[PDB]
Amino acid sequence: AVKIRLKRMGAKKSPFYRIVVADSRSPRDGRFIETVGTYNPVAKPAEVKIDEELALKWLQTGAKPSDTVRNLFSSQGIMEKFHNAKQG
Amino acid sequence: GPSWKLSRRLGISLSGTGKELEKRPYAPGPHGPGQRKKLSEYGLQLQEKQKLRHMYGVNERQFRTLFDKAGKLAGKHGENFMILLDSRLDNVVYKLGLARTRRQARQLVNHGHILVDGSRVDIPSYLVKPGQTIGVREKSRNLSIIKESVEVNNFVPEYLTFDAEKLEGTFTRLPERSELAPEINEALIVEFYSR
Amino acid sequence: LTNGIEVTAYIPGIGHNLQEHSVVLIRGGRVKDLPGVRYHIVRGALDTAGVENRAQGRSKYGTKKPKA
RNA sequence: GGAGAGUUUGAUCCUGGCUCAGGACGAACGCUGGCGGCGUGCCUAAUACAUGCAAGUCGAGCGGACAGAUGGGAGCUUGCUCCCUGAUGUUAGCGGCGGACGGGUGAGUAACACGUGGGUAACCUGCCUGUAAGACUGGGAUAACUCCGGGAAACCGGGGCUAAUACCGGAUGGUUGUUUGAACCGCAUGGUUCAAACAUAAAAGGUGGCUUCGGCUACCACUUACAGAUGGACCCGCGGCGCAUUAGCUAGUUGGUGAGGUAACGGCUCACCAAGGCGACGAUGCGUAGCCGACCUGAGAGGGUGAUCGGCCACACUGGGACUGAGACACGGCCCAGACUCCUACGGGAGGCAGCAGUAGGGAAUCUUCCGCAAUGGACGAAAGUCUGACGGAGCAACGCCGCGUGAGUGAUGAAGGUUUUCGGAUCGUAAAGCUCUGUUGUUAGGGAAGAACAAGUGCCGUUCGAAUAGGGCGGUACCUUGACGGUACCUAACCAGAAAGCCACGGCUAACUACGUGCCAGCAGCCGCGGUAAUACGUAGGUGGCAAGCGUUGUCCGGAAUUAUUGGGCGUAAAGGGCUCGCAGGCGGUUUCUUAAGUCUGAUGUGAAAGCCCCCGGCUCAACCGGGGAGGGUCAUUGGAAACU
Repeated sequence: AVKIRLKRMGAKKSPFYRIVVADSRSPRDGRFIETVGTYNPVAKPAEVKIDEELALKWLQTGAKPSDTVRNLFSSQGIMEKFHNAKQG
Repeated sequence: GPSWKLSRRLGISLSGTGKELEKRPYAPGPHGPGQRKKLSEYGLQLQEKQKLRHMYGVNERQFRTLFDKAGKLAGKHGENFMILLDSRLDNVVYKLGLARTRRQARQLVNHGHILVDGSRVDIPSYLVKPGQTIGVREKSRNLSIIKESVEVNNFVPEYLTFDAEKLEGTFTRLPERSELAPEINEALIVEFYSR
Repeated sequence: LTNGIEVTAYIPGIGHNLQEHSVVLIRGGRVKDLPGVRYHIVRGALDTAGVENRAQGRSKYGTKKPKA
């Protein structure tokens, strides 16, 4: 139930996203516990900024993200550092 | 508006000429040659504000907020508001000489297209910082509005670096109020919009 | 009114239009001179047609722009 | 980071009222109105609702139906008709989990509801990880299926057939309880740990591979235990209203004991016994109202509001109960009554829009009965997928903020015309014409983003189990594939001054004035007040001025209002000293010294979420808006300091 996930922000046409550790029972704009950095889809270049260390503490407690959120962690190697900890 | 009928109300050649005061210094109208009276501070601080806002044609919804945008600025608030309405892009076009009136400079921003560090800017009210280049693409490269006003070679202000055919415009540290406004008294518009 | 309260109001225009059992919209306006009435009738209501031949004071008194 | 102005009067100062300039609206109305972003859009009726949709999902839980033709065979018309169970396909019912969240409304509720800080040794937590263990042996049904029966229907009843990860026994289990020991500690209840004994307490298979056909294996699910993660319940100080023309209020009330009951503490329930409890620091009562981060305003102290977005409670036509489920007393579930609607063959039933829209109705007044699951989200499933009125966008109204226009240069002749006139002129004025000009947008034709990251399937390498190089699992990378908005933004070129401005003011407040009409009449008016014949105040015209796609009026709230005055007044006569005393409560304290630390001062720590205000950057053609970082906000709690003053 505890899904680390995106959070919809910004204007009407061009969205913005914040990567958020929360409960799924709260709504799409619902409350949370603690966040990690950002996401930008409307940039044709990069600038997806992640704290890159804080979620690994939450992943050791166990919080399954959706894959659209998860592959950003693969792009910065959070999960592979975490999989090394699971191989540790 | 007429843009000249409003300055004889102010009684000053607001662009700076020898005209619009000769033969008729009385302001408009049939109560013109009937001799005027002496106003109050509220009579003065309107015209003292309007001797600056009719330079640029700024509607007072846009004139109030720039005063408030000078509020967060450091320095003396009177001379700060002098900087923002002479960093106005309408004034930058007119101070590069390619406009005979600042009203002529409005079409030189609106659809007489012009390039600020990139694509285009259709904004007569863009706040201009030092470190920007201004040019015109080949689609309106040399029209007779520019062609005559290139030939009208006016004096270049000393906060500007401008060439005629190269047409580029950059800046210095700031436009200085000693150079900017000879006619407009400052420090009265602030005491207008403090009340 | 539609509250149930019967309050004497005032007719502003240069001559009236109203007769009995009409639609009368009321704005809050103080009449110093008349004793007790503190309510204008909006000339230009759903039933009150505008006053005849008025150019200045167009928004008040419910007259359209005559001809452009 | 703090402007004032008209008005009492013959004249002056005070005093004291109201008036006015300002700032906001979820605002409405009058007149007009070209466009683009971003944002809101039933406050009155929590009044009643036509129609469609808003919550399902698993054939990899399972039986059967249901098609199917891989082939096999049959009868012949060469047109077919079949009989077996192909791949695979469909899922009424069954069973698993969800439906308790997502979403709305603001009615009650002035109290642990909420806000803040706390405490639990007095609690709970399926779905999440991680660890510890495991998953033995049987049993009886039953829906669907049919076969009858009864019903107008709603549907219901009976007789057989059958399944499962359905249900029910037997074993074994570190749960729990009992009994008896120990150890340690707290804050009284006690708590924690260890031993022994007794008592029971489970579980399930499915998917694919490998098989010696015994099975094995990964993966999913299952039973149990530990923690963590996770939300929830209960308790407590401290906060934010109106009235004393509400002063007395409560008997399960308030206490104890035991009992029952609840996940849990308890008069929570009941018996018994006791008579307390609540109160001038305002109980009880009554009117009133969802609260909060915040919004607006003020210079700050404060005041007003609690809409949208975010937190939480409460409610689901009105009222009451209750089941299954980890979790409800369940917004689109059941049962009952009350009103009402609908149907009936009168016997009977079905229904609940304050879900999205829309309509009625109310009212001054608030919008589209669209498209899409592409992104975000949830739901279930091994996944694809399915389902989504969450959400995504499109549509409406100037509702508001911001952004752009409505032509622009030149041009004196001061044209023409208009208005005024002492008839010289004056102004509408470079304003038009003329000349020159670009095309934002308007128009035409083209080009055409990012949002889309992926999943899934393929490829490998690593690691992990594995009887295994089976076969997987994750982890990496590699290929492939996915747009409602929408050919919309956008950009490119071609076209024309061509498409496009108004309302309000004009005595004094207050920037701006004349001419006609008019004669206490018609009419203005926020304030002083204007008109009984020369109205700068009425109405009109010209001409100014105001601001602008808006402007005025209207009702609100704040401000100016120092005009409830803590910061920031009064009391001789202006509004105001009780007629004076004796005094309980409350209020305040001489001097010197020791001491204490409640107040006070101060550090440290924890915390006051995010969005918003504010500091500073960055992004969108700038702005508005959006993003990044930081501060600030607490009569906060713990802890450690300071000792003059209280």
